[PDB]
Amino acid sequence: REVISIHIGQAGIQVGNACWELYCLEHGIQPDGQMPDAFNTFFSETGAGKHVPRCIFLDLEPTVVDEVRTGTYRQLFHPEQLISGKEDAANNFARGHYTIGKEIVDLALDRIRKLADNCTGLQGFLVFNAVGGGTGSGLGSLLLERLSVDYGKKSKLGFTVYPSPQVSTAVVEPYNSVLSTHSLLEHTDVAVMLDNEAIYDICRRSLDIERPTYTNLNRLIAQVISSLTASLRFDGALNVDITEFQTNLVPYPRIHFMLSSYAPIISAEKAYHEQLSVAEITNAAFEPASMMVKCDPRHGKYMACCLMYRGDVVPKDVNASVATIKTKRTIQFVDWCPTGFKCGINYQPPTVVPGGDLAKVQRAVCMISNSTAIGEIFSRLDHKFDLMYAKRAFVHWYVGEGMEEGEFSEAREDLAALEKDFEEVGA
Amino acid sequence: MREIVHIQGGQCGNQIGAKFWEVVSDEHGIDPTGTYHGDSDLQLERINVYFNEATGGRYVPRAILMDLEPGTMDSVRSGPYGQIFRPDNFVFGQTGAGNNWAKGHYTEGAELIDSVLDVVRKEAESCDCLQGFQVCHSLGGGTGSGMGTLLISKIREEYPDRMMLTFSVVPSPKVSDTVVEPYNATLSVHQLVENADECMVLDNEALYDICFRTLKLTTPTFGDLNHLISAVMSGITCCLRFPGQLNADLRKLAVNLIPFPRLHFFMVGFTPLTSRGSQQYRALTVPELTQQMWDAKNMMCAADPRHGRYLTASALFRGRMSTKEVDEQMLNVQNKNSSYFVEWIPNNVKSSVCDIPPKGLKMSATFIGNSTAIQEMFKRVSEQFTAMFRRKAFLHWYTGEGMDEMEFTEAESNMNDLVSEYQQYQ
Amino acid sequence: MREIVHIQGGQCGNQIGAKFWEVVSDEHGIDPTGTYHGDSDLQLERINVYFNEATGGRYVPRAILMDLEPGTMDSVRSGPYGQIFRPDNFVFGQTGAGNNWAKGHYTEGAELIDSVLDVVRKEAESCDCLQGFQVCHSLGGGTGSGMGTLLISKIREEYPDRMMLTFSVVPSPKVSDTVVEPYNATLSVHQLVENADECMVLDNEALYDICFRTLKLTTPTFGDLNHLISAVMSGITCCLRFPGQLNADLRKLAVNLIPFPRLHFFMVGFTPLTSRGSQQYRALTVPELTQQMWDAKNMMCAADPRHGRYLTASALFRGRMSTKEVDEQMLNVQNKNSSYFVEWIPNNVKSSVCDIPPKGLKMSATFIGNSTAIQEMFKRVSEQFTAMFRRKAFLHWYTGEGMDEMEFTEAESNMNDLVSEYQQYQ
Amino acid sequence: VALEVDGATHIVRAKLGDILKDILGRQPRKHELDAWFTHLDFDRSGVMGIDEYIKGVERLLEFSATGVTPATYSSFDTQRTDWVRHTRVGYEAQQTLRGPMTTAQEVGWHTAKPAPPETAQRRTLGSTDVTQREGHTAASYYG
Amino acid sequence: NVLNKQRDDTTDASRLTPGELSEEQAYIQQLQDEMKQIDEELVEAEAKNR
Amino acid sequence: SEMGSTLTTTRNNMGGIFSAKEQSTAVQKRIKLLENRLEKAYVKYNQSIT
Ligand SMILES: Nc1nc2c(ncn2[C@@H]2O[C@H](COP(=O)(O)OP(=O)(O)OP(=O)(O)O)[C@@H](O)[C@H]2O)c(=O)[nH]1
Ligand SMILES: Nc1nc2c(ncn2[C@@H]2O[C@H](COP(=O)(O)OP(=O)(O)O)[C@@H](O)[C@H]2O)c(=O)[nH]1
Ligand SMILES: Nc1nc2c(ncn2[C@@H]2O[C@H](COP(=O)(O)OP(=O)(O)O)[C@@H](O)[C@H]2O)c(=O)[nH]1
Ligand SMILES: [Mg+2]
Repeated sequence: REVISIHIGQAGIQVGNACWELYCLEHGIQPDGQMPDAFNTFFSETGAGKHVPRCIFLDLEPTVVDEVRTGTYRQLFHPEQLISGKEDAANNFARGHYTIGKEIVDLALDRIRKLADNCTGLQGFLVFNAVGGGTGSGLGSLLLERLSVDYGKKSKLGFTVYPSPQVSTAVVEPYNSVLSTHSLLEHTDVAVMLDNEAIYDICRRSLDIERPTYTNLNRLIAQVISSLTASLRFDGALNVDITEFQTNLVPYPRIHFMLSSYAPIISAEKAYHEQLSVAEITNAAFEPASMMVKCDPRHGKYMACCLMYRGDVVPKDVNASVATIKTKRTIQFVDWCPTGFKCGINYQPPTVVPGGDLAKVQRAVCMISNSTAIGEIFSRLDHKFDLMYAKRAFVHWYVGEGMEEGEFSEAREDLAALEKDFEEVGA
Repeated sequence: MREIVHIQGGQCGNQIGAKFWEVVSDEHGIDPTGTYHGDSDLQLERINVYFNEATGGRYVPRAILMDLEPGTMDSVRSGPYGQIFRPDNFVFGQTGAGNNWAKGHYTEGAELIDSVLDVVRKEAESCDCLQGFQVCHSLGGGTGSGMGTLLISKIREEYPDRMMLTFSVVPSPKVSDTVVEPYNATLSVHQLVENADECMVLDNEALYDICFRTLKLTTPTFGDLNHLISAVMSGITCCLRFPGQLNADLRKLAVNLIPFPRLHFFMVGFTPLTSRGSQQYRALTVPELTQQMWDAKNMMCAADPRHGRYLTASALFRGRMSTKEVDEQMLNVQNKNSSYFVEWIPNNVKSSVCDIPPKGLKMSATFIGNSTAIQEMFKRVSEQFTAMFRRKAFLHWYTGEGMDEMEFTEAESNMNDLVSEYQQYQ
Repeated sequence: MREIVHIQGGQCGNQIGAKFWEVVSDEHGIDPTGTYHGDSDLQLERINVYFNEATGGRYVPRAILMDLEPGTMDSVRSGPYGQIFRPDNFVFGQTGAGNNWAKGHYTEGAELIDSVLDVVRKEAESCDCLQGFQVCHSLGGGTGSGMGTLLISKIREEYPDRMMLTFSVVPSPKVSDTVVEPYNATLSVHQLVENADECMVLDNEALYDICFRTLKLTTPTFGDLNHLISAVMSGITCCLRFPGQLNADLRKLAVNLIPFPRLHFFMVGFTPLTSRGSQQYRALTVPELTQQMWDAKNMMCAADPRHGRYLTASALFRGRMSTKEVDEQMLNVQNKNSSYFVEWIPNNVKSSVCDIPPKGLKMSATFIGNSTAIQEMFKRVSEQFTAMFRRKAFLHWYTGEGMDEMEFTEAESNMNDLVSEYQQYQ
Repeated sequence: VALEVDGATHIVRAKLGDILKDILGRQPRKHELDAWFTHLDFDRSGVMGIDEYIKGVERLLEFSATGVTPATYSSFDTQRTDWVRHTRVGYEAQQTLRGPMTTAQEVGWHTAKPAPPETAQRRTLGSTDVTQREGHTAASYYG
Repeated sequence: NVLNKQRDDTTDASRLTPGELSEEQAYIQQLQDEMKQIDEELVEAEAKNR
Repeated sequence: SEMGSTLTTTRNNMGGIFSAKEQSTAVQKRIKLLENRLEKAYVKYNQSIT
């Protein structure tokens, strides 16, 4: 059972720079590449005493890629696997989807092909991107499209990074977001939203780091990814593979946009003091003060929920805790399902990274649910897309790259149709 | 002589069977390396019912593991009594169904079931006189329920004269693991009602409740639950393996428990189950065992037996006991709880005695009651299925695979007339 | 054959019962580990009355502990002879009553008493022929008096044909520990006259004066008083556990002492009670026992019997004695003090002899007198009830729970007509 | 022999002042007597044990020998971020200062010194198996 | 912003309020009626025994 | 101010946060107790009939 991970864009490979740091410390692999079978799902063992990850970093600008080539992990990543274009897409969907993708996507796909043929029991793909930028959105959609053509039936876990409502760094990200979704609908099977503002709030409230950089954000994102693949890597009391989210969390072929959350995010001094058990983290994983996407699920009604558990946890009390959640009335479920959960228990506790702000914790929870608050997020972005497109702002950049207004109009109405779908299913 | 083959489907089936072969091997005195090291000659006389001779005192179990992910198989080979299974019996796929009944019944079954049918056909032809087959699996999972279900159908059309036992756990809403529990349980039940000879309905809910109340444990891991279920399976099958003053084989119990061909869903109970603190403060009498047997809190299903009437019930006693005390105790229970028994059948109680107790005890008993309270559980599941199917939730991961809608409607109809006829006979 | 279930309620009941089980186990020769260590076979044929054999020489008491605070249960389990109780018999709440009779009768009873009832029902049917129940509790506290009161009511309406003893300490103005002592005592007495078969009144004041003069103790901790009470209870039931020349069972004492179904409150005494410094200067003969027995400073209630008249009285003797000397002694003490006895009843004294003295003594006795002087203690309580009730002090912590004022008026009315008929029959 | 303890290793705890005076040979000053008293124990039991007296004396020797500065921060901002992170001052005021500066330091000033072994048993209400699991409870009745 | 916070809190407090459980009340009612029926049946059977 | 007033009124009407769960558990406990009493009554009655 193997799964390969591709990283697209500036944010993607920085997330990878934290993910692979976490995986190597988990499986006891030094950055030089050799240990001093659980690893077999991520690192293929070439020759003698050398494991090389099942990943491709790719970008259009060579700055962050060769920062990796010259960083500490020079020996770990295959020299060919890192892929770098010559010039950036520059926050331009059309440029990164029709002008430069036409040069880079063939080399990328003809590389993942030989990575898959190296693989034997491929579970699926998982992609890392942010849709606010140009490279991640444009050729991310192009790469996903041709992957769906090449394999199709295999699952694709998309861990995207959407722009926050109020805290934001770009200007044309509404155009890029809308245009990226329009293909993220019918290409991704399972798509997980990660917003930066909610992670800033978590690091401010729980981790009490008043000045967080991108390193800390990517650190606990890697914690989330590692927590939902730990079932594949290590055996537990009740394990769950990558195909189960496909069934257990997606009630309709176009409703797949999962909130994520994690608990306990606890610093070094708050562990040796709080008494940790399963009931309180099962609670704490459900407050909006600990979600990874700034939205209010109090407004929404849950469709399904998945609970990953790591560490010292028995099936009894996790069952009792989920019973308490089901019987509480401050949150409500949809009538379209009475059975709204899927547990999962793995034995190995979450590892700690040197310099990381989290502590050695006995047990932790990764919640992945699906609700209608995401339908509220899309409308919130749709509003500020209309605001800028009503005045035809910034359109000349995309038309100059070679596109038209037809795809703007049809992406706009596609998001409206999706809005109809959530308000319909929420009924 | 009489023979019982073992088939384990799904992750729950594998671990349950692991504990089952541990406890049976212990009962016959064979060490975890597979050699006999026991004392009494009585154990050697009836090991062909569950074993085959390999080489130099090596006995292999007549068991076929079946799954779709190697994590189960590794967990089986890791623990003790894991190096006694024949590696050829480790028939095992590669992809994984992922809680999808259609994936476990139409796509992956088409390529795994020829292989499992080949190995079970080899194991059945290798022995002389089959008594029946014995399948342990779940009704919530995909690779367990669906694949085992098709296997049951293929086996029944092939060998229609041999008995069949199915130990199947049923999901409860209070202990709710996966989301498509009703979509899988309804379909599997729809096939079991026409294929299996009888079923032993289980759930983790009653097991957790029993460990809370009677055992008073702190951390009830899956090991103890599977240890309980294994104790039940050793109790139901003890009559063949050991001579007693009154024997009752599988067909004997079936004809004494099933009055109508569709009325073959049982609930089970096991005794004595006492805490270690109160283990020495008590005695071991037949009334002490009987009160723990007929307690409503000791059933291994989430169906209150006082909400209905028993159609029939059976008790399998193990240990040197007095048949007169056994019979008068059954008479006392049938008199005192006279409303909980059906009227148009007198003497609703079957009993049997074996002269070898399970190891570690003085005297034990296994209860198998065919009540009418199971209709509560089926309503409890069917209402969920109708709630989802009314609005077509989760439907397309099944429809887009080859199943169609009338299969779900048929499973509803079969659930509906089954609960109707249970209500009728109540 | 004849069986006694023992029930301990509240803090006073638990500590007294704990010392009581020590005394009984010593009399029957069972070591604190629960095994037999006696020498005479006379202790062997009459342990079914108080114990149940578990597994090869392990005898567990037939007792039920009942309270609301874990402090008392741990003080029970910490002390010697504290590990012999069956841990299933420790039915036990968590929040605490707190001297609130309403909390002991309406709030916490509603969730604890069904459970204690199931435990006592199982223990009652564990034995074949019930003789009666034996309940030790207080009358001032909440968790002891109120809850034990409800338990008596439930038992009396479940098993109406069996006897029932209750030993209850009563409040006094000098030793006045609880402030709502009258509010608890009046309601408990009001229920005990309608449910209990007979009650044996105790109090700490009389026990204090006894260990002052007779025992000459300097620091009489509670262990010694409970040791006296325990010696009394064992003296009561000596006749069922041992053979004698004149056996007097529980029902035999009741029918001899209760002339009218509301006159069943006895005052109790014990003898010999001589100091360690004076045991050498005394004699051991029945007149020496008797002339200490009838002494008013030996009674265990705060009611001077020479302030009223005796209705009936009873003596239970233990040891090798002469029955002629017993009867002529009772005859002389009734003829000499003729005015203090009632006139319209000849032969006001029931006597009995048993052939086994307690360990440490050669000859002992127990005095149970049904005197009319107890109406002074009841007036002493009822006047305090009316004093607080005139201006509704402390009333709302009962009122605001569900109990109404009419219960208090009923309770006071019954106490008043009860002392009226004591006075009337005097 | 009335205390029924081997007395050869025991001094009467009231002799601590005179022992300090004989150790110094000169006189004890206020800052010397303060340190002596705060590092040894003088409050709970009149009897003394040599090993307890040694355990205290070791800490006293260290305290006299070395000094940790109480100024562990030279930058208010860094100190403040530690305060918001709830990371606490590593050093101990008892080791750092001679006497307490404020009343709360005076409140907690004596906790450090090693306690004398309790000369008697302690009565503590401790939970038991019957209370913990075996004993019947309302929660058990309801499941 | 503060108005939105207070509005959310109001709707939460509205969600928390009740304790109706009507189907459980009906189950309780039928159980009590069955208990009454069985009690009168019990006293009748005792009369028949006499 | 209007939302504050309505918030205070709803907070006064909800009677506390643990109130709903206390009520639900009380109903469940009553159900269990009634069912047990009913079973005991059936036992008594069948003893009478035998
Ligand atoms: N969570 C997180 N988000 C990041 C990180 N780095 C960049 N982003 C997000 O990326 C978005 C912009 O896209 P970038 O990743 O910076 O660049 P790009 O996606 O490659 O697009 P181009 O700049 O045109 O190449 C911003 O909205 C950021 O929020 C990161 O390290 N962590
Ligand atoms: N008693 C017991 N039940 C289990 C165990 N593992 C899983 N289950 C139950 O099995 C159900 C899910 O079955 P699953 O493992 O997904 O079956 P499969 O995927 O088809 O192999 C859950 O409701 C669990 O309660 C176990 O080790 N012991
Ligand atoms: N003889 C004796 N009397 C006791 C003991 N403990 C309490 N009492 C008496 O009980 C009365 C109060 O009863 P209480 O302990 O409050 O009963 P409860 O709290 O309901 O269990 C006081 O007047 C005490 O004199 C004991 O250990 N021995
Ligand atoms: Mg970029």
